[PDB]
Amino acid sequence: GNAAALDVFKFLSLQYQGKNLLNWLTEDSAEALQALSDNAEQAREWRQAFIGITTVKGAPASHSLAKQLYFPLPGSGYHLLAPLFPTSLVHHVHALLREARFGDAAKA
RNA sequence: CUAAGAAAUUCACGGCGGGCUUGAUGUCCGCGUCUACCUGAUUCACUGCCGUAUAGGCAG
Repeated sequence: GNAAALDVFKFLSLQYQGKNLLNWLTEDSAEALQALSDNAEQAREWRQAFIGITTVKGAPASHSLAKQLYFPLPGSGYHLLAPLFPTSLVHHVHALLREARFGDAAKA
């Protein structure tokens, strides 16, 4: 999304009492859902807003510049298979490779 | 029906100033290389004659 609104991301990914705010706002926790709003309706609308950030926004669409690859079905058929870039996998492999190539134990 | 489908990197350029690498040196003792074979298979498509002949025959 926007590169200037990422402050709410680090505010939402906080670990105040031991774990993330996401699981706190998914469940009906008494500790959460009241520290942010004095009114119940404000708490509800803020909760739906902060939880819908992990859901798909809009209709499912893959652009023309995106890749779509036919895969032949076993019996007389095809599926379209538009793949998305696994940024989580490349981040995890980047962390592993950075540890292997520039880590303290590795360079030792 | 292919991480599908598409694409101009490119213009210009002084690398050179100079220099002692030299001194010395024991390679070395010893040694059983044997045994047994058909080169030759049409392996000399050769020399001469009749005929203008490359066409085609003939002589030892």
